[PDB]
Amino acid sequence: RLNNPSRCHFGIVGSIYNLNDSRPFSLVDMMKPYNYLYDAIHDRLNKAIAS
Amino acid sequence: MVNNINWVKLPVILDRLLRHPLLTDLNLETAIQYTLDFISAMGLPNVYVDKIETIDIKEYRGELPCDLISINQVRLHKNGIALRAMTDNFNAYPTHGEPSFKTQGRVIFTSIKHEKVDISYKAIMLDDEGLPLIPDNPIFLKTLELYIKKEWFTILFDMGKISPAVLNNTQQEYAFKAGQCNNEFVIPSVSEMEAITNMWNQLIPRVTEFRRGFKNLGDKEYIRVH
Repeated sequence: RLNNPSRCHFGIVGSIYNLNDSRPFSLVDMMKPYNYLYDAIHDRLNKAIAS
Repeated sequence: MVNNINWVKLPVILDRLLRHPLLTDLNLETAIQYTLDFISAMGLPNVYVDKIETIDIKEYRGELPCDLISINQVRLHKNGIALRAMTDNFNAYPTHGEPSFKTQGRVIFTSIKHEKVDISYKAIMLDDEGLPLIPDNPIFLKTLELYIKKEWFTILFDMGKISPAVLNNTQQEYAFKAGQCNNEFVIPSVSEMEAITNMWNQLIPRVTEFRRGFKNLGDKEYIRVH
């Protein structure tokens, strides 16, 4: 930077998609409860189909 | 069963029968036979003693213990994997899988040639004498007493030495207590309804409890929070 000699970084650029200094509650994280419940009910479906 | 099975000797049933002056020719010998007919006809699995023995199978055959009455499970000794049942018609027979067993007498017939198996079974509890030992449950004791009173009165009714109203009362009273005695031994305790609760309430259904010794059957099913 033109005016700050201590301001530098590496090539690594990125971001966390979080809310208010927290750990990111991702799109998969908010859909993973309903995917785990879909796997449990379709298990009951498959044993009902079989018998 | 809610109450514990405290054991008493067979002559405790004879204090109760010989209170009746028409049952005064009863014996221990008659009390022995009518007890075993009663114990069998009720079929309560709480009256038997659970035993486990390891026997070795020589070639699709092994010798079964002497006290064995009913097998709970047979399993392999090295694996612990349980054996189901022999439906094969041509089992140890060659021409020119999932292991199994079959029991007829004092011989078990397995699907495995040379293996040791654990057999969890039920026997009868005996005394210092080699004689049956009965529960002290006054529901069991009352309906065993009414069993013997109904077998003795049935003989006496055939002889013409008992009124048909007397036998009809004994046949009725044994018929009530036999259901009360069945429900006394079958209906679970609070601690067995908890294992029944955990088996019944299962979001991911557990359908392979026979492979274990039904060990994890009443275990509680836990779901992670997400």
